Formats: sequence, structure tokens, C-alpha cells
Amino acid sequence: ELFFRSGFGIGMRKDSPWKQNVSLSILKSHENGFMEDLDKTWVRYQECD
Amino acid sequence: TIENSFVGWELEEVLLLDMSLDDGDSKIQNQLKKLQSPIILLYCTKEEATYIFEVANSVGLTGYGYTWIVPSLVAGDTDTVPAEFPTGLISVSYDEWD
Amino acid sequence: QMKYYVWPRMDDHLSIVTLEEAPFVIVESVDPLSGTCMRNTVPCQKRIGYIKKCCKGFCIDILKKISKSVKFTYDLYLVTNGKHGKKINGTWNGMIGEVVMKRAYMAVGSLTINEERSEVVDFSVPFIET
Amino acid sequence: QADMIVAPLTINNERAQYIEFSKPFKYQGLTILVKKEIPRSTLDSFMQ
Ligand SMILES: *[C@@H]1O[C@H](CO)[C@@H](O)[C@H](O)[C@H]1NC(C)=O
Repeated sequence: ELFFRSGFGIGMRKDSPWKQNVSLSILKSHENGFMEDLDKTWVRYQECD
Repeated sequence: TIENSFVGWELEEVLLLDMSLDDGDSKIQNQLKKLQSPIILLYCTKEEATYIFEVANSVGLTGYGYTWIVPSLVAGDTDTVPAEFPTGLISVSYDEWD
Repeated sequence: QMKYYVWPRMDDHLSIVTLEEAPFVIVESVDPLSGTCMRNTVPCQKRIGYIKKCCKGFCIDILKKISKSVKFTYDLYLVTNGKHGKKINGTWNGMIGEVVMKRAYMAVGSLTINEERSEVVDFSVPFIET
Repeated sequence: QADMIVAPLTINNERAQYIEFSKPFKYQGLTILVKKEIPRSTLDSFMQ
């Protein structure tokens, strides 16, 4: 059973100009069904039961 | 009261003051330095009360974020304020106006 | 009978908004015997003239445990205008409708990170999946 | 020598004190991988 849960992350150096628009172009990829579409074509194709 | 109470009360620093001998301010300073509570209970008389607060302002207990409550006899008179008490002092006194 | 319902004297004093969610923030009425909130609950106000309720749960134990580490003070109060926030032609009403209005300075509860709200406030790190 | 660590990088308290992370793009955990033994089978004769 999973015992240490922490998501991934596109780390950047502290105090960088891009640090705000990256965190909003990820929150917008969850709702559109995009990152639920990459999950479909790379991680969730079945080969053995 | 504390034993018969569902509400949680935190008790700490139950030390007393044996203000009887001379040159006790150094001892008082350590006694005053053992208090770590936002509110502190004090029970003295009007004559004795002013002596303690002479050291209270020295360390810096008086001011915002710290509350002191004293019995009625500490104030003594309704208007004759010795001005030896910290701002924000709150006390309960006998009814005299009504 | 105190003339002051809340003590006038008060930056370690933060307002904090909260809302009743069933398994996270449970609002239970005050005990009749003493008229004060019992153990394990942080007292939480309410509007309509105020009535003092008691709050506890998963999203409150976070607040007590965090506040100990960073050493500040707080006083929760339930929100009485909408729930969780919704944009109606330029107005926000709810736990997210008060933080912008400079009456909250925090909003603990069962919020939900998304782009539209995140342009107005800035959420902390997520701590549960949803 | 690099400005953006595009890779699977867990977020924890030790690393967060020097660099800045983003909102997670995948939610995971830690789990144990062990070898799957043969399910076996006992059916060759009906005298069992
Ligand atoms: C982020 O996006 C906003 C939206 O237009 C833009 O004004 C700003 O310049 C952008 N900043 C960076 C670092 O991309």
C-alpha cells in the first residue's frame, strides 16, 4: 500500500520570471483533458492481464 | 475548579513570591523570567502591587500580547490611580456606583 | 453580561474563514452545561448578533499543527454568503470571495485548486488528491 | 548549467528550501515490487 505520496514537479531556480505562468499552464492542462490524454497513449495501454 | 471541567485548562508557573528580605530583585528577576504565559494571575494589595510592577516593566512583560488580572484591593480606590500599573490592567471590584 | 462581545484589542493575529464540509470541518454546537467549547475543538464564531459554535476535523487538526510550528494566532469564523465561491459578473462570494476582499487573509477548508480561482489568490501546496 | 528540470522530480522539504517547484503534474506514491511466483497447477491424473 502506498506510504509516501508526493506528486512530481517541473522545478526551476528560485526567483525566476517564468515561475508563475508555468504553474498556470499545468493547472489548465488538467481540466481540458490533456494530461488525461497523454496518460492514455503512453502509460495505460494493456499487454498482460 | 480545574478537575471538574470538560474544557481544557493549561496550568503552569505556579511559583509564588517570598518578597520579604532585602536585595531580592535579583531573585525576583529569575522568578519573573520563569513566566511563559499570555496571561498571569497576580494577587497582592495596593501597597505591595506597585513594588512588583517596578520589575515587570524592566524585563518587558507589560504591553500588548500580555494580560494581567488582579483582585479588587489592588486598585484600592475607584479614581485614585497611582499610575504604577500597566496599560490594559483588568480587575473585578465591588459594586459602589449602583 | 459583558458589553464587549469580542475583546477590542488585537502581525500574528490572522482572520481565517471556514465552511462546514462533512468529513473535514465538522461544526458541533456548544455544550449547554458550560456554554463553552470543550476539548479537541477550536471555538469558531458565526454570523446571525453572533453565536459561538465549535469546529473540529481533519482540516482543523492541520491548522492547529501548522500554527504551532510557525507561531501565530487565529480566530475562525463561518462564512454566511454563498459557499466555496462563484464568479457572478465580477463578484466573488464565499471562502474565495472574502480573501480578495481583504477580510480574511486566509481560507482553510475543502477548497479546490484551479486556474480561475488561482488568478485572484495563490494557494499553498496541495495535501490531498481530488 | 540548467534552467528547468523537466523530469520526474518528487517534491519534499529538503529540496524545496533551495529551488522552486511547480504544481504537481502527476500524483504518485511508493510501493514495493516483488517477483511473481508460478501459480502452479495440480491436475494430471484423476486419482487425486
Ligand atoms: C506571463 O503571462 C502574462 C499574461 O499575459 C504576461 O503578461 C507575462 O509577461 C508572462 N510572463 C512570463 C515570464 O512569461
